[PDB]
Amino acid sequence: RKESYSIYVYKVLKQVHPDTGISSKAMGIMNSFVNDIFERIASEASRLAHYNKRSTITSREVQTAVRLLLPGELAKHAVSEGTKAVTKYTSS
Amino acid sequence: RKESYSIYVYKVLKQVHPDTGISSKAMGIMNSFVNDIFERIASEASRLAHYNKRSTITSREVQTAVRLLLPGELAKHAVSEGTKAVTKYTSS
Amino acid sequence: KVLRDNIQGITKPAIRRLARRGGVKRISGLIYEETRGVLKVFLENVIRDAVTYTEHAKRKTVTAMDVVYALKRQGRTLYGFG
Amino acid sequence: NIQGITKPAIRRLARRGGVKRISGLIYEETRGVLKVFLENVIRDAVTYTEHAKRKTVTAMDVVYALKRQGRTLYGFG
Amino acid sequence: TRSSRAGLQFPVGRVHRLLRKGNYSERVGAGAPVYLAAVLEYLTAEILELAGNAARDNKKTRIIPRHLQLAIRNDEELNKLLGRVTIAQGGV
Amino acid sequence: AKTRSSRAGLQFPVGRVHRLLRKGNYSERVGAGAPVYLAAVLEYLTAEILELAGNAARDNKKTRIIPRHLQLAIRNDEELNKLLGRVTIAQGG
Amino acid sequence: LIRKLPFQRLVLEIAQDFKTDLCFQSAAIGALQEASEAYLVGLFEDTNLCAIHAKRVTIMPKDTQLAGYICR
Amino acid sequence: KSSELLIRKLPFQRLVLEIAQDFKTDLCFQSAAIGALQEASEAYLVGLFEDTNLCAIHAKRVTIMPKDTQLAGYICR
DNA sequence: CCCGGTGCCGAGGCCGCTCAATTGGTCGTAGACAGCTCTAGCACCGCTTAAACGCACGTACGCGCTGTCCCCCGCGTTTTAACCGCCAAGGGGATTACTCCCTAGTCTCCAGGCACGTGTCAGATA
DNA sequence: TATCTGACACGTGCCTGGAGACTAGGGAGTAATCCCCTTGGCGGTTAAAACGCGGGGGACAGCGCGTACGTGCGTTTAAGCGGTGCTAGAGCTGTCTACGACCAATTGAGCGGCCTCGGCACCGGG
Repeated sequence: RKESYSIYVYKVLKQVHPDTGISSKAMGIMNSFVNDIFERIASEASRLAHYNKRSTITSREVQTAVRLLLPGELAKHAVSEGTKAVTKYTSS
Repeated sequence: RKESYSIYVYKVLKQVHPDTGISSKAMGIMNSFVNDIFERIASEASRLAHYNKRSTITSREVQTAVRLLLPGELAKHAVSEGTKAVTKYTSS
Repeated sequence: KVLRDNIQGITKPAIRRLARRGGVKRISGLIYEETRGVLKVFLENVIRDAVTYTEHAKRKTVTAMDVVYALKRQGRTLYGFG
Repeated sequence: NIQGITKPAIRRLARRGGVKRISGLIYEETRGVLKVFLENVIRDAVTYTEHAKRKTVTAMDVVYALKRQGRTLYGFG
Repeated sequence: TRSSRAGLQFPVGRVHRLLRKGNYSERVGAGAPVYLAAVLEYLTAEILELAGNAARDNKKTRIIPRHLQLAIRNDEELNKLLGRVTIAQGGV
Repeated sequence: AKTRSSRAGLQFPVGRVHRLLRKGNYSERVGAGAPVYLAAVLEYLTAEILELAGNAARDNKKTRIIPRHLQLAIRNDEELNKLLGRVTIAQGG
Repeated sequence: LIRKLPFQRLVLEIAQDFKTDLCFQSAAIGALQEASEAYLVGLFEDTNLCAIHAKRVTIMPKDTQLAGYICR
Repeated sequence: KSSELLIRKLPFQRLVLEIAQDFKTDLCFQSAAIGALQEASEAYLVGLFEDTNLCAIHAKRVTIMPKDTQLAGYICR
């Protein structure tokens, strides 16, 4: 029993490229990339929450962490995608 | 009321140099340095406890954080000073 | 109001003094524009990060702590504004 | 010891770097800098290993050491 | 699940569990795991899209670490994010 | 002794450091001797840098330690400089 | 080493392009000024080293480009 | 154009193990640990050689000499 | 410098078990919001003067040009040790179960450190 | 030579946060088992390292020129400083309410074992 993002990465890959496989070493690299990015965004949002004396990590801390950690167009599209997902989730 | 490390830094100064002062800008610099070192050691100890699946921060995580963050003789003396203080605390 | 062309307010003697402190003896005439551009890029990045911090805090004033955090995120820790 | 990092290996590392011509005094410098880099990384990894009270240095110890020096490495954990 | 409610392919339950057990804040909102999962999915999809495109430009039907580093280094935003990152089997 | 800072014979507060390690989101559990160890380490570092700064200020026939003396004490030392190699000492010259 | 009013004016000019509405505490301006001074002084140290490596004494923009490229 | 490893596996393992015996005498290394160390060392050396070539080109030369490696190490720090 | 024949081991999919995630509900407390007061950032004025600018001039030196030579790359031949495959041995990592003592939590108490106010040592003023 | 003038530096009030004392509950320590992964040693082949020679390409020095940099000096601009003045706006505080933690029951997503075939390295004729 070990947690990993392999199945979700495979679903994303077979979405964008239904006919393209992926090597196991590429899965390991992508699994490290996902863990790294999650940890960086989470830590930056934790600092954002602490600096304002807040105790809760809301969606606004994660949005600010994304806006600080990723370059311009990447940050713009990531913010749009995250807002879309949050709106679709809370609209149900 | 806003806390700081002014009193304790001044007391340490009065031990090391009994008859010298410290300007307020240098006092702010020393306070910032203390905060920075505290944050560095605390973050390293937290990651050390997270890696080993541990829930608590013992003196062994703090000692390892000191051992990693500080250069050779500085780390050697910091470890000795921490060990002495812990022994004096537990002995009473 | 709006502001214009203040990067040219970093005169030739100021850049020269910064160089003298750095240890430069002779300064080509094309150095000044290069240093003005470099300083502009650096300040643009730092002010962007500080403005983001201020905007999250729901304020209108960039404080010294916001600039200190912006510098720290860049890896340029500053002492003396706690 | 360090002399197992032969001259052809340093030439192959330099040519993958793009170096066209190599002086004869480069190889000793390269061996020295490799020794220093390995010294720092291995010391951090050994500290990490001994904190866990283990006796084998794992790939994750080296990954954490590198990330402490700022040399984040993907593909081992 | 909450992924389907948000319409994602990355887990929101696991991301919530990780934001909670990761000692990032005293409490975590219900919109933070969703936003972070959306951002992680978008970045993974971007990397996978570019790597598969690089593999197509190399007449290969598998994403391997060389394709990942071609996708990363040949993108200025995407390489500014991962400049301090080396990749096993990635090459130059 | 009533004060934990005196029971360990230090000058930095062990209670404040314990509270900071409890409210800083580092772990869900903090040991008893961890604040003592951390306070002792911080006190040693502060004492060392203050000693060097005062020695520098006495080498210039000055009485007070200003930021310039702190910068001199940091940069003129190898290990201390290696600890603060990316730190800008304001008004430190 | 840099006059305070021109630096503050430059900071406000740069900041107007991110939010139109801002004002800056004087301590924020001081922190920015000291950070910029230190950054430029370090840049000039690395530029001088590159120039001496060339065998020149005069620093040229190529020296600054190398000092910024290698430093990453 | 290639993506393989440039130093030999056994000399590098011997060098890493010999360095480690100074820091703690009794350790085992995992096979993945040596792989991670070798990958990081190769990447570091390749980057250093790229900066060295840039320094050499700046100095109006074509060959790289040690003074290029000290300059690159000093700037990168 | 392309092409069909052989070929092989990891990638993708299948199946069953399990524990982590979802569902409904209550408790509690963090923060969103409205109000208010005191600060400090920003705009404008008059005056002083220190820094910045504009030209002139010598000259320090950066760039090119040629010459000298040395030592690095190509290449060929010899040596050696890296690597794949096997085998034998063990030791230390990973897991499981039993206990205990160490820390969160609570309550009462009290002292110490933070503010405000005033005294005081280098230094120039009437 | 009286005096007066700020940044250090010390004297009170107090309130709030740290300490003394005790529980209760689980994180962690430790004995015991299993086996996976490390270590070491050996043999073949053959690819790579090592040595050795020749030249020409590039490094290094000297020279010559003309260009652009430092210095000086008089002028011009605007920063710095005092003073006023205001008003956005950060911070404190008082409520109350909605949102997150916890816990009980249930189940289905995901992970491990396993199995078959396709994507990619080889080749020797096309």
